[PDB]
Order: sequence, then C-alpha cells, then structure tokens
Amino acid sequence: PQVWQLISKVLARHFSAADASRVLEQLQRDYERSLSRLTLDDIERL
Amino acid sequence: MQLLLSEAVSRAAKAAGARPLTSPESLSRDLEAPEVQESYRQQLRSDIQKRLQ
Repeated sequence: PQVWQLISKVLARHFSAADASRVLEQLQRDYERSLSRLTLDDIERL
Repeated sequence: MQLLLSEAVSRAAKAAGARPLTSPESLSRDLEAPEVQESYRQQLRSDIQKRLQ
C-alpha cells in the first residue's frame, strides 16, 4: 500500500534484517532533511 | 530532493554503511520498477504540498 511499506519489503529482500531497518531509517531521515531544504526550483523539477 | 527512489536508497545505504546481500544492481532494479517509483513520486508530491501549507 503506502510507499514506506513497499520500500520496507524491498529492503528486507536485499539486506539483512538489521541492515534493512537501518537503511529505512536513514532513508527517512534523508527524505525528511530534503523536505526541510525544499525550494521552489525543487518543486518545479517534479 | 531525490526524484528517483533507487538513488535515494543508494545514498542511504552508503550513509548507513550497509551493503546488499543480493547486489546493488538487483536492489536498484527492484526500486526502479514503475509501480514502486510512482508510489515514491506520489508520496513526495503529497509531502511537498504538506510543506507548502
């Protein structure tokens, strides 16, 4: 369903269980930081 | 902002210092599948409109 759920399954398919969660947390922190730094130009590149 | 989920995960896996047990190509291929990439694109659009308000 939601993308974090999709991603969680993919990572569990390619990483050890411990690694998969760590990648997913890092991915979310990275994602969160990119939202905090969002500009109008970023939006316009969608 | 990374547009491609495969690129965001590659950068996150390196930052976390985690290597796939399959291969980085198999992981990217999986994340580049149209459905999962579009789900990522739609989530991003949603979150951007959340930032915008």
